[PDB]
Amino acid sequence: GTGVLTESNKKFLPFQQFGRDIADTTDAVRDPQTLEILDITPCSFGGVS
Amino acid sequence: AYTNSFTRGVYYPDKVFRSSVLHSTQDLFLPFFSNVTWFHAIDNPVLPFNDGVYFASTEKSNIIRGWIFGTTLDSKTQSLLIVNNATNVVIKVCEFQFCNDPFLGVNCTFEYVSFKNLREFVFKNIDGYFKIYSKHTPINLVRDLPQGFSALEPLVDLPIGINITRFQTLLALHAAYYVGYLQPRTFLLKYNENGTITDAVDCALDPLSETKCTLKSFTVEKGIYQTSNFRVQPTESIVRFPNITNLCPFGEVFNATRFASVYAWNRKRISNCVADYSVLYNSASFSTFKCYGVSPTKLNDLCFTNVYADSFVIRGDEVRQIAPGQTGKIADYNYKLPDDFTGCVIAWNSNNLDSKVGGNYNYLFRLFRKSNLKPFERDISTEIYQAGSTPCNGVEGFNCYFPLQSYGFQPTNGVGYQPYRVVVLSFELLHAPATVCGPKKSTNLVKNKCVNFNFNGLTGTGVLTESNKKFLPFQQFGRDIADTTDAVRDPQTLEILDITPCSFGGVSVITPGTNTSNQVAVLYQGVNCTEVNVFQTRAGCLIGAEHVNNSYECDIPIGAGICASYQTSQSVIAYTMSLGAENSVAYSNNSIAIPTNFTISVTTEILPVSMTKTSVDCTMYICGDSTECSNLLLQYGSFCTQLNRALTGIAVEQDKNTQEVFAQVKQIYKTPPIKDFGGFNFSQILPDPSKPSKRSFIEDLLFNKVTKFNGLTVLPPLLTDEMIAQYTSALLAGTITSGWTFGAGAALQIPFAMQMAYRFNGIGVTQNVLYENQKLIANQFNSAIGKIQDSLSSTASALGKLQDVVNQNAQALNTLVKQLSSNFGAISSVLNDILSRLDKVEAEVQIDRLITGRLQSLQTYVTQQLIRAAEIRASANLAATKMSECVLGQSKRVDFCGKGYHLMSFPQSAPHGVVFLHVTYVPAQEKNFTTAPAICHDGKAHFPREGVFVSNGTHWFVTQRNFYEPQIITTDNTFVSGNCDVVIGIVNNTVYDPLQPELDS
Amino acid sequence: KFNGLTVLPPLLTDEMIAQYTSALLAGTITSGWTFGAGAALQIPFAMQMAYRFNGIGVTQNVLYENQKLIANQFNSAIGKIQDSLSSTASALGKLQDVVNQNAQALNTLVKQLSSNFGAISSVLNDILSRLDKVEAEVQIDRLITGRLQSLQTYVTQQLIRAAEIRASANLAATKMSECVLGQSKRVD
Amino acid sequence: DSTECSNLLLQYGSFCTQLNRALTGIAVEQDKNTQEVFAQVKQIYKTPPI
Amino acid sequence: TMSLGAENSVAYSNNSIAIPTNFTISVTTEILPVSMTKTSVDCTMYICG
Ligand SMILES: *[C@@H]1O[C@H](CO)[C@@H](O)[C@H](O)[C@H]1NC(C)=O
Ligand SMILES: *[C@@H]1O[C@H](CO)[C@@H](O)[C@H](O)[C@H]1NC(C)=O
Ligand SMILES: *[C@@H]1O[C@H](CO)[C@@H](O)[C@H](O)[C@H]1NC(C)=O
Ligand SMILES: *[C@@H]1O[C@H](CO)[C@@H](O)[C@H](O)[C@H]1NC(C)=O
Ligand SMILES: *[C@@H]1O[C@H](CO)[C@@H](O)[C@H](O)[C@H]1NC(C)=O
Ligand SMILES: *[C@@H]1O[C@H](CO)[C@@H](O)[C@H](O)[C@H]1NC(C)=O
Ligand SMILES: *[C@@H]1O[C@H](CO)[C@@H](O)[C@H](O)[C@H]1NC(C)=O
Ligand SMILES: *[C@@H]1O[C@H](CO)[C@@H](O)[C@H](O)[C@H]1NC(C)=O
Ligand SMILES: *[C@@H]1O[C@H](CO)[C@@H](O)[C@H](O)[C@H]1NC(C)=O
Ligand SMILES: *[C@@H]1O[C@H](CO)[C@@H](O)[C@H](O)[C@H]1NC(C)=O
Repeated sequence: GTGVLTESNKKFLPFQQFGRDIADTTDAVRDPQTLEILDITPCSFGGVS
Repeated sequence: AYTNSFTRGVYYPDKVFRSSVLHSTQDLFLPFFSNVTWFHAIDNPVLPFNDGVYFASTEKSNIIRGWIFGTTLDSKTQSLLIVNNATNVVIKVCEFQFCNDPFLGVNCTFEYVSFKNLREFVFKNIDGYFKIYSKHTPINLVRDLPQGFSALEPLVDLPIGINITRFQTLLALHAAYYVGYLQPRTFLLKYNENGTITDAVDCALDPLSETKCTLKSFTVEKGIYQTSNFRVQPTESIVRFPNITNLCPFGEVFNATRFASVYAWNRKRISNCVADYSVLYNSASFSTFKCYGVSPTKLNDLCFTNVYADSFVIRGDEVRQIAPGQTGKIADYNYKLPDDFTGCVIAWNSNNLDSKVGGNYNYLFRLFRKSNLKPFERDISTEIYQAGSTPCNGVEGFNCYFPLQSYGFQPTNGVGYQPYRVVVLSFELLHAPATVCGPKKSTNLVKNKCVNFNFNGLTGTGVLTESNKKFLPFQQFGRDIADTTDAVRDPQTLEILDITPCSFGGVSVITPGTNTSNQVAVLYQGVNCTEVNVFQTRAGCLIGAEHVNNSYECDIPIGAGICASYQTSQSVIAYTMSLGAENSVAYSNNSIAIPTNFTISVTTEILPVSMTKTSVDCTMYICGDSTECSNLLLQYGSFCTQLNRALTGIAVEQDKNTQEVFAQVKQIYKTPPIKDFGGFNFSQILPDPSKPSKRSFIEDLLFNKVTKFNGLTVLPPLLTDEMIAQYTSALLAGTITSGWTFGAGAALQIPFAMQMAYRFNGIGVTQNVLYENQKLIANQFNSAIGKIQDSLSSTASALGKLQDVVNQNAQALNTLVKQLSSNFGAISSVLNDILSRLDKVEAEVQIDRLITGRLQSLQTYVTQQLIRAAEIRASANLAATKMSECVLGQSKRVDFCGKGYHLMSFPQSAPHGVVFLHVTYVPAQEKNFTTAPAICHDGKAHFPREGVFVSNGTHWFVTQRNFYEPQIITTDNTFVSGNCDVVIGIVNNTVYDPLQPELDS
Repeated sequence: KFNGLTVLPPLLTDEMIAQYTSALLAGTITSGWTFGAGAALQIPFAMQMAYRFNGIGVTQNVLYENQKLIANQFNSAIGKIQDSLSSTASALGKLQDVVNQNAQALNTLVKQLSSNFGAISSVLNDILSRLDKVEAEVQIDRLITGRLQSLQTYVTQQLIRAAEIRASANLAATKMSECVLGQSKRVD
Repeated sequence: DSTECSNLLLQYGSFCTQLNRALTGIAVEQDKNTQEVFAQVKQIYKTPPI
Repeated sequence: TMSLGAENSVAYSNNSIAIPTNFTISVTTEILPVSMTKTSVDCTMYICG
């Protein structure tokens, strides 16, 4: 993927690997080595009008 | 013993955090309010497990310590055993037998290690993954499971492969426990702010739970909600064919030794006999059975009028030509299948039968002809063929040949030059009756009941019925306008049947809103009750409602004049709807009613105007930054540039819709420091300084009650919500301080009490009826504004049309977004997943299924958004016409500017729309009076200039049509015409003369 | 109408529609425009018509003076409606057109179940009863793609037609409000 | 009324449910059309004996 | 940042009115499209050429 990775506050339960927004899209993730809980803010974009 | 499961035993379906959201899935879920079997710390029987188990024990001191699982628990196959001690979990798989009915004391192919308290678990195996979910809580009721909801968290998830349909629990020996069973069910899950499940819905419990799941919601509003179609099942299945005498000649066709050439093929007939085609298609006698448009298993399901064994020898290389679409010397000049051939061909190596030492030449093929033969044709001439210009004169040479050849079949040729036998099954498979059929002999014939059927190979499902549809002696089917089957005739008995269609209609749930009740009723649209409390109506069968002999006004509309509501001991009644009360109007040739007092209503109307602008960047949405899809999407030409053009034309017309509605005012007018408006309290509808945006107070109630990244972009409006509010402020400030004059020119100020008197003349109620009631009318307007504030504060359901439009657009996008998860027949629905799986041609096919699907989905979205934009534009042209005619004007168009005779409207901005406060006059104190079309005087007929003649019962007056101001009838509120004799229904008053009291002075 | 094409009844039965057209008509007759703007205020029918003469700038005495004539002209015109309806196909063009269009759209939707869309047969059961597994499912996916594209075409055509019938129902709701419940000043 | 086709049709997502929503929206709108045309009246007024 | 047109304090009071002494007979032009080129793309000859 491509986007703005960040640390995040979202309260992942100890078995949870990923997190999602309302419309079923990846929105937060876990680091596999360190178990850091991360946002995925989207890659910034738009029209060149 | 047995007791309730309640709403409990619910667990996290997948390892994905979600929050503040009502997610849903099919899974094994515990059916709400199913039984649980109850047990005591005394006994551990072996129990069923079904698809999955909800288990719990209640202890102060932990007596349950483990479980044993499998289909049988027999230790003949490996059985799973598990032990839990709250600090740890232990897992074992075994066949080496312990105690035969076990407890825990106070070929073993796998092992692993990690009343006061209710210790809860859910156990399931799916796809070989055995999963434990768990929870713990204090409880107060000793005897039964609790009634407050909780959700269960995973302890174990292992691909052990041991599937389960029984279990036995393990007691600690030298308290109680319970068991309920999961079922494959759709369910709804209330994930809270902290990613925790806090409530659930069992979609398959009851009609209200089917409604809750249809709406993906825990609250449900009062209404009728469609759910699945009631497809009435066929009760039985029918087979009919003619019967027949012989058994098929397959030994004489296939075990007999003889065979022939392909230019001069042989034939034998399969007819007049029962068959089993597996005697051919499972036979060891053959090397191959080529079926085209057919699988050979079907030959015993089919039935045939005849089959012909069109049979010949060719060499093993040339068998390739015996297929549809092929050409070459056998298919060209000897024997041919049709290029649309549906049926089969038997082939085998016949070197064991047809070869001879020195090479056999007695089986032959044609080498040349002027043109190819037709399918199934034969041709036997032997004269020398010519293609060279120098003639052949009875001998071979350069481009001169004898027209037949043969292969020289030695018993030791290479396989391509060995003989092969071929039998083409030339079918006579028809709508005509069979003379050959498999094991499927006839059933009985079933009537006036919906059934599956087969007659001679015509098949379907329906209600077979006897009918007067008399076929001519050769006719065998009957059909209607659209070529649907309508009648048939039986093959054994020549009797006539009508195939009446089987039964279906949408099961629809009638409910009061969940906060008032959970009692419910169920419509079956048009279905007959004999196929389904139960009750019948013209719109179909109606379960669970109370049929009422009275008739209320409608509430939830059911269909064909039936409505339903929640009323008394309370019940969901259903009734023949009163279309209101049957008011027999107190009419006669002299009866009038003239109203003696009014009210002023302030009926709120709401209009959508500008749905949320979007652009969907057609490449980013369809392709997800793929280079591969960025290329493939070019194949479709200017497809994306026209979808992006369509959405841009929609988006520009939203700015246009908002400009056409709100920007009808050429200056931002603003209201004065002093609010000297003669009683009308606008401080609720005019701007509020006490906010970051200068909305009015009522606009701020409106803005409270009305409620992204996948290449979708929600582009801003051109006018900000504060600019839209500056326009509704300018509109409203003009509307208050200048009346209608600001639409037709420069705003001309006028005092609002005087504007309201203009608004009275525009309803034909003379404007003294305002001012001579001015404070009362101001209090009716102010009180109606109070009712509006109270309504909008209490009744979030009041702004139906805008919240509907916001929900339509949010549902349209939730469709377009969740369609990104749909496969459309691709390997995956995620495109960077496709491209991290796949490469080159292999990717490009699957990417093109997603391009086709996402393009069709984006086109469907764009097409419905174009039609919806045409609806919103009709509503915005309507709202721009209510802005021109009701705000910038006063409309004479009946019921255009709200019910009653409209006085004026105020725009209030609202999210993606507008609100009009239609102030209207409504008469409210009716009375009976005597009337006449005209009044006689000096033998002259008189008619009123404005209004109607009236009498209380003894004295004669005239009044405006809409308010009883009885005035003495005079030569200046009347006009003469002609004389009394012509005038059917005239009456004999005297009209007064306003010069007479001056003549008499 | 029988391949899952369920026709659903109107909420109001034809009898209830007749009770509403009767209420509208009995209101109109006995009370005029008043029943739209309140409760029905009764007024004699000759007088309810003298209101209607003022709403076209004809001074209302012209009605009461020509009352018997105007009644016979209305009755004779009602007889001509009966005779027009007792003869002429082009009397009710628009409704027999709408019934025929809905029936044509449905007959198209049903005969499209007889169209191949490039599949080996149009009868779904033929594929299911001669092809096994993935090859059958590919031919079925051609039939789904074609029937789904034809159902999308039907529903799209019915959305565009519902926008036309809604433009006509909004026109008839407007003619009910302005012509029956009122008297429209709007030319033609 | 068949199993294989019904499960292949799922792959297309909310086409079916938005087609049933479109036809339901058309169908409810035909009652709304009929209600907004004819039900412009609160009481079933009815005529005199004479 | 855009103008919405000139801001104006309307000269309001319970006794203030404005009346126009003169007019302009604005011959406004409104253009409404009514038809379009009557295409009939024969699907047969277009799709199969
Ligand atoms: C449910 O409990 C009742 C006793 O209340 C019992 O008769 C019935 O057989 C039980 N059914 C199931 C499926 O557990
Ligand atoms: C639970 O079992 C483990 C061994 O699997 C043991 O180490 C642990 O001490 C036990 N805990 C208790 C409370 O007995
Ligand atoms: C142990 O299990 C295997 C199958 O995993 C089976 O073949 C074998 O017969 C079993 N051992 C005995 C002693 O039967
Ligand atoms: C959510 O977690 C916070 C602490 O992070 C806690 O204060 C709050 O009470 C929790 N709310 C719920 C509903 O779980
Ligand atoms: C065969 O069909 C005839 C009618 O065509 C019927 O009379 C006869 O009983 C049938 N025989 C059997 C065994 O079904
Ligand atoms: C639901 O009922 C409670 C009282 O039982 C009430 O406080 C609440 O306002 C109601 N809400 C709705 C939407 O009916
Ligand atoms: C339902 O079927 C019965 C016969 O089974 C019939 O008498 C009844 O008329 C049917 N219902 C309707 C609404 O016609
Ligand atoms: C309706 O009421 C009458 C008596 O008032 C009774 O004869 C009739 O059977 C009732 N019908 C139903 C369906 O309740
Ligand atoms: C009007 O008079 C008639 C006289 O028969 C009576 O039936 C009716 O109830 C009266 N209506 C009112 C509103 O007074
Ligand atoms: C008015 O109607 C009554 C009967 O309802 C009748 O007696 C009377 O003659 C009628 N008026 C005229 C002018 O004929």
